[PDB]
Amino acid sequence: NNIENIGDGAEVVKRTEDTSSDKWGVTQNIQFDFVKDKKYNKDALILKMQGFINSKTTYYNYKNTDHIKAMRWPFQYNIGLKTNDPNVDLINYLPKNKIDSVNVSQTLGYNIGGNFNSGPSTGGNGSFNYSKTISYNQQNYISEVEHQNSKSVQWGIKANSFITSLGKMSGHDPNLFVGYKPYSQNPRDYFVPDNELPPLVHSGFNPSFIATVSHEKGSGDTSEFEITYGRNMDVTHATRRTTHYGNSALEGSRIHNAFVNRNYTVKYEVNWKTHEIKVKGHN
Repeated sequence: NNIENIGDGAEVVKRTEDTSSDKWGVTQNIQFDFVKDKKYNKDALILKMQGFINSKTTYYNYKNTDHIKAMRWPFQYNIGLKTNDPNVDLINYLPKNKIDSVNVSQTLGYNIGGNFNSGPSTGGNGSFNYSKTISYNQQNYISEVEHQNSKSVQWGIKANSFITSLGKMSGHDPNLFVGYKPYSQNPRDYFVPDNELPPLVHSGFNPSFIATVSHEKGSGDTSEFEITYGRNMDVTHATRRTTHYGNSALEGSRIHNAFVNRNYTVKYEVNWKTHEIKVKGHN
């Protein structure tokens, strides 16, 4: 339906899937680009994983106590791709290396014969028959590949370094996001305002990741892929201790990994012969 000629007898067959979950607060917008090149001895599929993961940050009374309030927030965003097809191999993924740049912008370039290049989106690596670019912001967060093998890749985009009213804080600091004194008994009012929170905490994350897989020609028409987007959430408790003597400022405590793997997983079936992509299921 949507095919691009990429020169020298090759073409790219493009398909996009877009699926949202109100339950998980996730949109997976996936681009599936089949590279049809007679000069490359395997079938190739480039996946560009975009969409949005809501932060799902919430505020509540800890055990409905009078003076302990809680903030549930995304310590890490999860992006993962996996297959169970023995005929498929993961051949590249971007970003490949740990990266803390506020903006991550990279390009995967393809040249006839199964040649792939990873480099800056600004170029300087050469001319390609086809290319795909990723771009995402991750202010105060850091991206890393948590694991990768021939069948899967998982990234974590985690809370890293913050500028607070008390100076620099790591993503593990128990006082992170805790206010000075409550403005009211509303649980929100024990934590700093939205302007003092990064977009990844107040709003969410706009992923932009690439993975390329190869498939043995003539080995089977279909493969299943599971793509997972989600969050691992931490809880910060802020406690107001009344004293006529010391510091009555709020004190923070952290429950690290309070609600892990809150993920939306979608199973996609890829047909290497027809180029039909279909959703097989989801949670």
